[PDB]
Amino acid sequence: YFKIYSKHTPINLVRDLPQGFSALEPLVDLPIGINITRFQTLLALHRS
Amino acid sequence: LTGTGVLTESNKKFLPFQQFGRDIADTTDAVRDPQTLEILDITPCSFGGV
Ligand SMILES: *[C@@H]1O[C@H](CO)[C@@H](O)[C@H](O)[C@H]1NC(C)=O
Ligand SMILES: *[C@@H]1O[C@H](CO)[C@@H](O)[C@H](O)[C@H]1NC(C)=O
Repeated sequence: YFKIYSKHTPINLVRDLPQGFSALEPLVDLPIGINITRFQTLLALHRS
Repeated sequence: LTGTGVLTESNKKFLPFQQFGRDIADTTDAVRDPQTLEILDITPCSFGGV
């Protein structure tokens, strides 16, 4: 099972992580049943 | 979840993921209704010494 927990927080700090407490609610449980050992973030380009 | 008790209206606001509430004795104090999706508070029956 792939558990995804998430939290959205409105912050106003410029650079680093803010210092505080925020518990993450469970969002979605996925019945995947597969081996995972590596991950990669996906970004978006801006074209002009 | 089999049990015996009195079902009352529950003031407690359960989070959407949460479906059960466990007391200090790990016994369900409250259960989220599987048909009307509301919270019901279980209290034990009036046991006493005679
Ligand atoms: C999962 O993948 C890793 C990396 O290849 C491997 O070492 C491991 O044996 C795999 N486990 C299973 C149960 O396939
Ligand atoms: C059936 O279940 C849904 C939620 O699971 C609920 O909103 C609906 O009222 C139920 N229908 C009846 C007839 O109880």
